[PDB]
Amino acid sequence: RIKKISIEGNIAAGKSTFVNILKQLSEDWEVVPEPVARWSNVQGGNVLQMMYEKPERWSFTFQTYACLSRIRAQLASLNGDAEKPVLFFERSVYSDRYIFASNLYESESMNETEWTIYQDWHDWMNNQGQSLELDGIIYLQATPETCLHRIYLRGRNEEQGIPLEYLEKLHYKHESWLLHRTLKTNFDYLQEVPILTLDVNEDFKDKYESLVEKVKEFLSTL
Amino acid sequence: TRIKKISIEGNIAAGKSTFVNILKQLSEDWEVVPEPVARWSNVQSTQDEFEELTMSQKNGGNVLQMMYEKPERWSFTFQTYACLSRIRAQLASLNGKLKDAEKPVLFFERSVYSDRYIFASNLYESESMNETEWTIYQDWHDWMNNQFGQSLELDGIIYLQATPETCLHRIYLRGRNEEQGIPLEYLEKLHYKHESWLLHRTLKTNFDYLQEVPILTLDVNEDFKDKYESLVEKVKEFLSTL
Ligand SMILES: Nc1ncnc2c1ncn2[C@@H]1O[C@H](COP(=O)(O)OP(=O)(O)O)[C@@H](O)[C@H]1O
Ligand SMILES: Nc1ncnc2c1ncn2[C@@H]1O[C@H](COP(=O)(O)OP(=O)(O)O)[C@@H](O)[C@H]1O
Ligand SMILES: Nc1ccn([C@@H]2CS[C@H](CO)O2)c(=O)n1
Ligand SMILES: Nc1ccn([C@@H]2CS[C@H](CO)O2)c(=O)n1
Repeated sequence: RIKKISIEGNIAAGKSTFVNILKQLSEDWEVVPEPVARWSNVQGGNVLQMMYEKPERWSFTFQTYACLSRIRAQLASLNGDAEKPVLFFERSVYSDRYIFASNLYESESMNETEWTIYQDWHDWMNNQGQSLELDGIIYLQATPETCLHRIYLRGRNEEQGIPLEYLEKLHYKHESWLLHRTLKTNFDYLQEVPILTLDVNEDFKDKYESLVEKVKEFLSTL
Repeated sequence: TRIKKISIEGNIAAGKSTFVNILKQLSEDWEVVPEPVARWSNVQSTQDEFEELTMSQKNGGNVLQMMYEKPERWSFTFQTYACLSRIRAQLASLNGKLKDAEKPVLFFERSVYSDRYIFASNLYESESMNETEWTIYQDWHDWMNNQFGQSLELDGIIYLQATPETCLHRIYLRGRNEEQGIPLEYLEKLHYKHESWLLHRTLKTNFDYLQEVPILTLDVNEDFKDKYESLVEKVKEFLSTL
């Protein structure tokens, strides 16, 4: 019943900022924030930090918890009577698996066993899920350079050592999935989901007017 | 459902598969969900529908071996997969077996409760899971049980009690490769966890109904022929009380 729109894009592209703006446009519109605070303080251990520090040890543990915490929050938001309700997800279980987890496996931060377990867990976990299927995707496109700068602006302690090259790899995965559309998932419906690509490289005064209305254009078509 | 759910609990090589797979012949209304141990020693995920036509399903990793070789590294990963693969197998069997049976009884080889309160809990207590790992695991376990509500709830538990020494001997008899280095001390710690949960019933769990769930305790230390009759009798009596 609720339209579910995922906001995708690289680390610090400006997804939280944008959706928190967008949501004031309508009482019918709510956000499900990416549960990053629950990753910083496991409840507490900093599993986010452990993964950045020791990715060969902690990537699988991190990735499983990330995805579980997202499903939990997204499902909780669907449960709690509006004209045209829209729920904006900050990222999705598909970016969890096909971007982040996948990149860790490609980097050898998860081994073949860990990647197999992750995929089997993800397959089953989402096959139960079901009510989380997306009606649309908004891709906020920023260059890895922009993302690096915004990382510094925001000042999340765990993120400060992130190298440009890591952001580059993440950028290429997003481009393969959402712009080139060469990234194959095993979720069949996903190949028919409309994607709205917004460029957010400029300082926010420069284009935010046009961006909000593009989202308005987009949502009325779903 | 109308299906009665009975868990069979007990230590490694106590004789649960053997007993229950012979017992289930006694009625066409009785079926078993085996423990997915083969899925743990050969880790595999689903093939794409076109890929499976031209590529074999290959032997994957052995997370069971990895856990035994290095518990402090692999325990969390193993326990998470163990529990997921169990829930998958049990749910599928609930929604598919014993359709139109008169008095259906599904016997589970162990339960999600033993996954958490025996095995995972033992690993945490042995410093094979750290606080972060143990917190994550418990949180995931809690959430999954909330989800299914009463689906997997047990009507009864059968506890097959065997000494750690007996279990150790039976491990050798069975000769599962990954179990061959298991020391008496590990079996003993597991034993004490079962006794607290099922016999003395002092072990507290996050699931209130468990404290009331009926438990049958069977001593399975004797050679199989020596007690089987008596055991079958006790199980039939127990089931008629549920
Ligand atoms: N368009 C923009 N122009 C200038 N700063 C931005 C812009 N979008 C986001 N920022 C700033 O960049 C940082 C990252 O934005 P945030 O929305 O937290 O990213 P994300 O949610 O994608 O990780 C924050 O400090 C934010 O205020
Ligand atoms: N009562 C018994 N007497 C002699 N052998 C037994 C008895 N119960 C089980 N066994 C043998 O012990 C080994 C372990 O039994 P199994 O049913 O596989 O244990 P579990 O399922 O509890 O791990 C097997 O080799 C099996 O044939
Ligand atoms: N499944 C996910 C989701 C997000 N991330 C990273 C680490 S936290 C940061 C939030 O943008 O993104 C991640 O590494 N894996
Ligand atoms: N959650 C579980 C379930 C079973 N085990 C062990 C390893 S496999 C063996 C089968 O009896 O038991 C375990 O270590 N953890």
